[PDB]
Amino acid sequence: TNMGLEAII
Amino acid sequence: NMGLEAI
Amino acid sequence: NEDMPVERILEAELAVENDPVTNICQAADKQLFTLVEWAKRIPHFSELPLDDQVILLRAGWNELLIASFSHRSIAVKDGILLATGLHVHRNSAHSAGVGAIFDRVLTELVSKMRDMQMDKTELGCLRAIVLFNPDSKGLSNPAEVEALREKVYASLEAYCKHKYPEQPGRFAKLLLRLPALRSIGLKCLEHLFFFKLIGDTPIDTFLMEMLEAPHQM
Amino acid sequence: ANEDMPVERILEAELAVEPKDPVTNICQAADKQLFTLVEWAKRIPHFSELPLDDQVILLRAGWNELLIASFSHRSIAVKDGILLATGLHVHRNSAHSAGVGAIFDRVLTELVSKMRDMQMDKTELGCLRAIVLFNPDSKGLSNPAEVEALREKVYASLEAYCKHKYPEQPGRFAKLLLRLPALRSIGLKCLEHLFFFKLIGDTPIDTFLME
Amino acid sequence: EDMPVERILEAELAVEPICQAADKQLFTLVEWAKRIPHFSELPLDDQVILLRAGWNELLIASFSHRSIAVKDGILLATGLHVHRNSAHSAGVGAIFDRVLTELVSKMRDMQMDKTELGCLRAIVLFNPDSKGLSNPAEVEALREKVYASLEAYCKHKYPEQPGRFAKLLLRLPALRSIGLKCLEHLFFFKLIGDTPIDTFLME
Amino acid sequence: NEDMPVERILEAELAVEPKTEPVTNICQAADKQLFTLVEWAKRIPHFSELPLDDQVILLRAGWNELLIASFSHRSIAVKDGILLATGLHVHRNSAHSAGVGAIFDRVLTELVSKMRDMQMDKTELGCLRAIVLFNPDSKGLSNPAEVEALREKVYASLEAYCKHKYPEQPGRFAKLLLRLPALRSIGLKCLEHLFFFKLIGDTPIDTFLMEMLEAPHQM
Ligand SMILES: O=C(O)c1cc(O)c2c(c1)C(=O)c1cccc(O)c1C2=O
Ligand SMILES: O=C(O)c1cc(O)c2c(c1)C(=O)c1cccc(O)c1C2=O
Repeated sequence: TNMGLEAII
Repeated sequence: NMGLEAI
Repeated sequence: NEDMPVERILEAELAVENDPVTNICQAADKQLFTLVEWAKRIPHFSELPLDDQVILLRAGWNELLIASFSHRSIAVKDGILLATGLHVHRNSAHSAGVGAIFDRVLTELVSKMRDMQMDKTELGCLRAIVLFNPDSKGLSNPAEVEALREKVYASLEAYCKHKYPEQPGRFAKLLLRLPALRSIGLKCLEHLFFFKLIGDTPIDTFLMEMLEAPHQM
Repeated sequence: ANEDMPVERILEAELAVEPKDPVTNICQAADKQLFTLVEWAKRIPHFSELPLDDQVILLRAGWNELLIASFSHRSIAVKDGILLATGLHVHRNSAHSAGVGAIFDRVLTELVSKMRDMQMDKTELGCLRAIVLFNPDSKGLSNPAEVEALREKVYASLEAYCKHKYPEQPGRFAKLLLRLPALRSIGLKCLEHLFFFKLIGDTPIDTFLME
Repeated sequence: EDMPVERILEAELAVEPICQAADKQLFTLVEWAKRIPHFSELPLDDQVILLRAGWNELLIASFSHRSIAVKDGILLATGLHVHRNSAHSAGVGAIFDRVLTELVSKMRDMQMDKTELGCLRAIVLFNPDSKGLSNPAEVEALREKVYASLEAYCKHKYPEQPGRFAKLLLRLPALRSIGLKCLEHLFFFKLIGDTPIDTFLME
Repeated sequence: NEDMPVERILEAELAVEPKTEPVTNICQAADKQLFTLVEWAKRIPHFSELPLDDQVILLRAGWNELLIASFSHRSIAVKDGILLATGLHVHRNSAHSAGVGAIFDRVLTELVSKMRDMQMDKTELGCLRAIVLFNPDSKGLSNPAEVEALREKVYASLEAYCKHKYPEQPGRFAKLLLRLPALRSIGLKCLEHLFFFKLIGDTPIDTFLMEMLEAPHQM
């Protein structure tokens, strides 16, 4: 679902 | 309901 | 109005001529009274079985109050008028957490109620319709309650034909307000439940009633 | 009369959209559900005349009730079960394992059963759906009036139809409008179920705070 | 010792045993609480807030410890083992899973103790964030006393596990949330609930 | 063993020290604060080492709580209010009318004041936040046991830091840890407030029905 997160990490 | 049944 | 006469119902409705939420919490025991007298004087109600009769009452308690205050407020501009002789305001209401519910009522229920010149016979019949609700939980003879219902609106259709001939869609218009009443009735329960949960140690009401003082027995 | 809003037309819309772990299934069906609603809605007379903006509100506004209205009618063939657009049949036991037992039980007694009780039909069902669609209490309507008028048109036709087809049931027109409260109620009930499950959201919730 | 673990232990031992439970839970909770060393020295009024306030958390901690013996199940005070199928079908699958993963299992892993458990229960009980307390501060000192004792026990009993004290204390956040989830569940079932709700108002 | 040196952790808190410049208002701080939320996580020692599959769960799992501690800690510096990462300090009257009035008090009474009362500091704040982040009970981790071991490593240093700086009081460590239950509970309630509002007011299911594109009455 939310991989916007995986982005910055 | 007992309270209710006072009519 | 062959069986459920409209005339009786008006008699029936007529008989009963700081923060708002406590406004009704403290207040509604009083209208336990109003509600019961009102149900007493509807035509075939008293004749239903007791098991059945009470079910309607708890069942319709939610909406019947709402409908009632909805109607009384047409008399006023931009406000809600309580049975307690309390008049509530939006900016006020908006502050005890029911800002949303209060608006729906005015826009969804009152204004529309007002815009059609709803009258007490109408108010009464709608209320009668809700009361005799067939979908209620566990009636011994439900198909019975459904039957009472038909008679009410049927009279209702007729009265409408009388007082207001030019408008042939009024009866339908009236019936279409019931959904709004029903949705608003539930939303209220939602505010009521939330405030319980959010606010405090809430188990208590669920725990039935508090007596731990004999905690120290 | 029937000119302003014609059922034959309203009938055509319904016929047009007829399909050719339930919680799980319904959700998958979302892209498809979109087509049916909008497609069906467009066939309703005068719907397309409304501002594109209003049309969106109505569709999104009545999205839940319309679908529900739709799945209940279908279920009538079915005995003690619900039939999804998927063609999936749901049953009590299955439903109860999934936690929606409360809602499922209501749809049948409150909705499906009664519909069969009156032998509801597609023209009438379609009419009820339109009335739900043209809901003027929807927030943001650019002009609510257009909608009140359009809604008024549907009942006239609906009322009138009932009389031609059913002279012996002076009852029918009102009876139908009477399922609207049950229908509305079930929807909020569904919403309640949808939210609680997200919230007692096992794993991660607030996952939903997508910008 | 201002608050002694031995006394706290005696209290647990003293109370070892769809719920028209609770006349019983009430008896167990108050009887246990009274033996906590400084509880009855409290304004009677505070004592009511505390028991009622922590009523949910205190029971939960209780069934969890009892349940470790059971395998993949929870044992209620009624002496009734509950299992997933039973539970998941009956609408609380979500809670049951957390209770085991978040609570029972951890307690199992560490061979949590009656003293340690009782001690954890006392901390929960002497909750100073409780609304309405006559004076909150007095309660904090009582809470502060319990952890000190608890700290001491772990070292003496478990020198190798320097980490033991926090580990025990770290179970509280889990226990707390489970409580709120139970509440969220109790509330939903009523709301959803059959026939009419809000019947519930006791006038 | 001062692994997971409190020094690094303090360093991390300041890194996000905010440059000197309703619900919706807070509606903007978290997401902008993914920025802060993400930078902050990177610096926790040993944090990035986690299989990124796992690292992601912690971030999503921590987050409300990780955010709350922050406005909580910042407000100690102020009287009778909460001040956001958007700057923007809030007051009771507004908060109450906005309806998070209930949530709002719990924060002050149960979170800030207690933080202030113990005269909590950034090192302590960071370790508390760090403790939340390495949350084992979190859902979907490949190496849970892995996270638990690192967490223990965090508080342990934490216990020790407390000893040097504040010798007079030996119960401070337990005291810090006891704030977590309060922190966790406040997190749940926020969620509770958030869902009701979505549920309470119109066209809910807009979000659950995922993104709106009914524009295609066009196609
Ligand atoms: O088949 C059923 O009885 C049934 C059970 C449910 O829980 C839902 C539905 C149907 C919906 O149609 C639905 C639609 C939109 C949002 C929702 O949350 C739901 C439901 O939750
Ligand atoms: O075992 C379960 O799954 C379970 C589920 C629940 O909802 C509750 C409990 C257990 C309680 O033990 C309890 C105790 C005191 C007050 C309460 O409200 C509850 C609950 O609500």
